[PDB]
Amino acid sequence: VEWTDKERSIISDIFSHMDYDDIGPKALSRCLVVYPWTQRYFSGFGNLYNAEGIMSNANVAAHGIKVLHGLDRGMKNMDNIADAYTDLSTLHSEKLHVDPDNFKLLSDCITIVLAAKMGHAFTAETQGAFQKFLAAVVSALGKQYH
Amino acid sequence: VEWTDKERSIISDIFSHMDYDDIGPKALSRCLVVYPWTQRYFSGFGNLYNAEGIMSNANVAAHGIKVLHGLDRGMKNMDNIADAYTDLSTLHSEKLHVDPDNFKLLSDCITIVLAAKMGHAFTAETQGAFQKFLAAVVSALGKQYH
Amino acid sequence: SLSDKDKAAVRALWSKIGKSSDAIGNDALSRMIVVYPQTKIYFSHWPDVTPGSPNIKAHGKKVMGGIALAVSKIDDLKTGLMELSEQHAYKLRVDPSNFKILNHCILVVISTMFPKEFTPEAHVSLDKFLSGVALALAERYR
Amino acid sequence: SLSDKDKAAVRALWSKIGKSSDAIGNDALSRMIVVYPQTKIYFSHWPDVTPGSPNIKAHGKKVMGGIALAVSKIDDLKTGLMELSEQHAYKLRVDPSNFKILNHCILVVISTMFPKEFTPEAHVSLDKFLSGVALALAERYR
Ligand code: HEM
Ligand code: HEM
Ligand code: HEM
Ligand code: HEM
Repeated sequence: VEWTDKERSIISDIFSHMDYDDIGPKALSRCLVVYPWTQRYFSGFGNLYNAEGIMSNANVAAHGIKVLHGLDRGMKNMDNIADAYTDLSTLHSEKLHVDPDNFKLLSDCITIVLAAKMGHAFTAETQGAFQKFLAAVVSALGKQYH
Repeated sequence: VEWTDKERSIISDIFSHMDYDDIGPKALSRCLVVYPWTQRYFSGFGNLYNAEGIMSNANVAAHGIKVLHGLDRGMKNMDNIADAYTDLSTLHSEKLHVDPDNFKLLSDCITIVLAAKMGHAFTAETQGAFQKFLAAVVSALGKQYH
Repeated sequence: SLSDKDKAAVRALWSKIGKSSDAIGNDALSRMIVVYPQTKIYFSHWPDVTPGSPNIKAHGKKVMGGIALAVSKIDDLKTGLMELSEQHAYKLRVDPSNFKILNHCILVVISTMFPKEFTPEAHVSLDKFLSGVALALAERYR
Repeated sequence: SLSDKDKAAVRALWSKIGKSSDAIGNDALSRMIVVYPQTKIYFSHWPDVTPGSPNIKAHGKKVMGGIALAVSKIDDLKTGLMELSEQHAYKLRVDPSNFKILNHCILVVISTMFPKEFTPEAHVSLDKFLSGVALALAERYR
């Protein structure tokens, strides 16, 4: 959509200081215990049986890292987000068959991890900006479903 | 955005035979009893004490018929729905202070009331096309909210 | 929660429409996969995900049978449906959000099929009940 | 519904963060009005729906007082909040959808303010509880 320069700058700032190795695992691990039905799509990963197992699971950790990098295309092309996820959106539906509502749940977990890390720095305006971006990305991933 | 020709025919069909003087009152009365918080905006109307009263309140009847006719602009503006409600959205946002979630709810009451009237002819594909339209209008009404 | 009033409305309506539950189920689940296509991922293991098909006619009879049971355990959906609830959690892993979607589609089918009976008062009670079932189904998820 | 585990988790967490409930509330509501602009319509009766406002700081203190009450009534939130519910139901007429919004803003505030405490285990049980509260508040809506 329309982006204010401040939003562009907020997204830019956040992405520039992001510890993907720390945030990715934690956001993915968080989602798997807070919305446990998301476990359905990760059979092979191993132990997903309780919070401890999930949160020390290497497979899970690595995939949280990919998922977050998944936003990289997005903020690196703020005016063509819809287009940038066409292929990922096709994969998620026709080859992975994941319920799109789960993108919201994981989006919120990413948001909540970012908040812990950034603390005081995650102002409402940062939260509005960050959530606005993620909503754009989420709409984009559930676009090629039908 | 985008509409299939059949989606076009369905909506044109539906409207062309819509008994607005009948459907309106029933959808707005219906909404007021299943989502009773929506009564908040119709103080001046009078009675919203019981279901009977609501369903026999003339003002509500006159207002649902009006709100149903509201949809016309959008149906007569299939590819520019947001622009057709921008002011209606400001009207709803700055003057009347209506919470936009209620737009989704009244839409659902309209869907259910038309469904009653249209019965078997209210097919799943019919439903999809009408709901997609009702969905576009509600995105449009909540636009000038901030 | 459901009032004695609410429990009463749901019971008299089912008393009325109970016979056509098979028509409701087929129609509802069918409507579901057409208007909200993203829900078909849960049936991605099947060979015939389309309205009227044997299986939609299949999963349909079961779902309304759950509703039939729910009417029967209307004084305690939590206890009454723990059996089904652990199935959708662990065995099916259905995101609960989809319950909202199904609940809508059943309200619409019942309005097509029983326009006289499905008055606003019945509607509010049934919507309250299906939310009540939706929660009951979510009981064992997390 | 809340488990004993859930119940122990909200109490230990509420026990841990309860000191700064006045700040949690102000920041949550601030966040709500700024990120979910639609919610300001309920405060149009005020002249200044702005972050950290004189008034904003107050209803915030108000809301977390209701959250602490909810913790102390956690074994029967429905009865514990009948008064709170009659007010949003009867007096304010606030769409339940917004309860959801506030809840997400509350998780963010606590996550910002108490990152070690807000573990994913604290989260799921806390999120279970805030959904639990929202429904208690909806109790006298319809
Ligand atoms: C912000 C939301 C998300 C983004 C940006 C995202 C992005 C990605 C990316 C970049 C990949 C790698 C594909 C490749 O190799 O090209 C992927 C794969 C995958 N995603 Fe997502 N994803 C998101 C949410 C989800 C959610 C919520 C789930 C299910 C709970 C999910 C399930 C999967 C699965 C199962 C894979 C395949 C990995 C494998 O082969 O094991 N995704 N996603
Ligand atoms: C399909 C969605 C809706 C449409 C198409 C619609 C359309 C309209 C129109 C055409 C008017 C007339 C404006 C005027 O009087 O100048 C109006 C006014 C109004 N609307 Fe809506 N509306 C919608 C949803 C809602 C909802 C959900 C509510 C309540 C929760 C609402 C509350 C009002 C009120 C209180 C008025 C002013 C009454 C009056 O005309 O004096 N509207 N709306
Ligand atoms: C009104 C709410 C629902 C009720 C009462 C219900 C009830 C049932 C019942 C009784 C079964 C049979 C399994 C058994 O007894 O072993 C079943 C299976 C199933 N349900 Fe549900 N269900 C509901 C909603 C949903 C929704 C919304 C979905 C997904 C969109 C879903 C997906 C499934 C699937 C995939 C199966 C298994 C069939 C197969 O093998 O493909 N259910 N359901
Ligand atoms: C965590 C969920 C909530 C809790 C615990 C809560 C609790 C409270 C409490 C304790 C009061 C004090 C009574 C009074 O002010 O007269 C109150 C009033 C009020 N609440 Fe809430 N509430 C919640 C959600 C909401 C939401 C989401 C909204 C708006 C969208 C809202 C809008 C109001 C308003 C406008 C008032 C009255 C204003 C005034 O103080 O004069 N509440 N609420």
